[PDB]
Amino acid sequence: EAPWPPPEGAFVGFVLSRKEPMWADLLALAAARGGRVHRAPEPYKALRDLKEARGLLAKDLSVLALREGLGLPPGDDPMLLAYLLDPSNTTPEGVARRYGGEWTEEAGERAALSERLFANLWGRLEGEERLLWLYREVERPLSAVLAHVEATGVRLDVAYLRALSLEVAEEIARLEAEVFRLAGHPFNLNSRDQLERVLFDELGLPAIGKTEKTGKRSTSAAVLEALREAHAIVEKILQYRELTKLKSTYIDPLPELIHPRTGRLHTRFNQTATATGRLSSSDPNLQNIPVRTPLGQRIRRAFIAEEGWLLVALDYSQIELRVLAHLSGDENLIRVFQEGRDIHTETASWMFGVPREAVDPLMRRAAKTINFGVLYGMSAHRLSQELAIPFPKVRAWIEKTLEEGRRRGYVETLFGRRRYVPDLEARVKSVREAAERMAFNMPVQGTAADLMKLAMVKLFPRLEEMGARMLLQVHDELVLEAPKERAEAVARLAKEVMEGVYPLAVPLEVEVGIGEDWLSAK
DNA sequence: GACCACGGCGCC
DNA sequence: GGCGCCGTGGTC
Ligand SMILES: Nc1nc(O)c([C@H]2C[C@H](O)[C@@H](COP(=O)(O)OP(=O)(O)OP(=O)(O)O)O2)cc1N(O)O
Ligand SMILES: [Mg+2]
Ligand SMILES: [Mg+2]
Repeated sequence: EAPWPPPEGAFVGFVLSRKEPMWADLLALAAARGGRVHRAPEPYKALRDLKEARGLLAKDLSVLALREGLGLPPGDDPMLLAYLLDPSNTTPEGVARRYGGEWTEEAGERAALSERLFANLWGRLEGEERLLWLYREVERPLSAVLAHVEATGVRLDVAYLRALSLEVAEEIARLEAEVFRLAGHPFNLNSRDQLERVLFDELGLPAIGKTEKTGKRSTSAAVLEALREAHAIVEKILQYRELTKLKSTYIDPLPELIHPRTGRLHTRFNQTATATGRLSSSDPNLQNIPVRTPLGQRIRRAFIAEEGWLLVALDYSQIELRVLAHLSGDENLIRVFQEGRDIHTETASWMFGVPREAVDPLMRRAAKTINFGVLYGMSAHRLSQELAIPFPKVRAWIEKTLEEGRRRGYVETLFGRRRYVPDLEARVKSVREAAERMAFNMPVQGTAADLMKLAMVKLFPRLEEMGARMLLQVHDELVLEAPKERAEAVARLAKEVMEGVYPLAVPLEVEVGIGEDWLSAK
């Protein structure tokens, strides 16, 4: 136990008042390096002395430092080491629980824990050349990028959504008071259980499905879809569900999350939260903003650009199909993208009996579910009742992947990111085949996730040069903010960085759009 | 108050 | 296939 400050290169531990770094109060700050722990008398002032956030959850402390106008980049983070060893290492509780430590709530102990866990995990990673490359060239630099992204935030049209809330509210009351009419009485329409009784016991409607854990009669949209004119109350419920979902999740909560000092909405990009290597967004999740329905697009317009700036949206086209062509090597699927063909449009045109010309974007979005559904083990049964109906060596790669997965316990992406799928030899078929679907999907979704992470690493410092910002990542999409006078060049540059991030056997192409709001930018 | 399981559902 | 957040119903 030594006096503050710590020497250069120590591991940091910190305690927040809450999980969100942009809203957190730094309750404590400590450091550790070689037999001693440096606890800070005043955590906020002690931030100015660190050159780097090195330790567990490094990005979170860096985001809080950017909130205070401090350039404190995140460095080594044992969480990132463990996540690359096994993507089920998602929390500091589990990592310490598994590699020799205990995740307490004292800054000093967290600094010493970060020191012990780094030495241990870094030891496990010796000889893992491809995972060390993913750590040095992707994940660790990415944590720095995501640090500035989270601290930047996005502009939100608050007064607009407040006005939209009143309009959506009264349209809800209409659908409700109606549902109560056909029901003959009032009840909590939000109550999943009360609805079941009204539908299947009082109205005697046929129960088409059962819930997973409690065996109750389901009221999901898919079930009600088959009842939407066996009775009229069903159609109103679906429209009621859609409205309350968007109002309670987006319209009302988001306006209340504008940050005092920045005046913008801030999310968190979790780097060790998925089994495939994707990022996740939380508090709030900005990777699930509505876009499907008209009302959803109304909400999407609330995401606007700063005055004098324009949003730039970039999105890889048919990304996982292009990745699939490279992973399998299918000459056909490879040649498909060499002719500039679009599978989502070709599938969407059989679905709706419409030529490729008049294929709207709502029926091609439906083709993605079909194409990617069919691709990853979709049963012939479920395909029937949603689109309303009664590539040779892809399979070769699937089996090669599953066989190798069974032999070594893990599948891997193009760059070597691993996911462990132990149930590939389970004796219960359903458990085995579910694991199989998880298994051969990971290399396709993870490679696409790798390319995107790697693109962000290469693009971000270029954006700093041009005075542009990186606002959001949506799996295979980037939302940037650039000054109006530079938006066009920024769009052309980012388009170029993303398409040539890591050449594949098929060209990567990116659709790009510019607009004052998120909807006009796509 | 907190946390939880569940059904349900928004997006990729 | 991969996520996170919703209200409800529930416990502590
Ligand atoms: N149901 C889905 N299932 C998936 O697995 C994806 C994965 C695979 C896909 O390539 C990737 C990015 O999604 P998207 O950008 O929306 O789809 P794509 O990149 O292939 O086609 P794009 O219109 O941009 O040319 O997420 C998406 C959907 N959407 O329903 O969406
Ligand atoms: Mg795409
Ligand atoms: Mg996309």
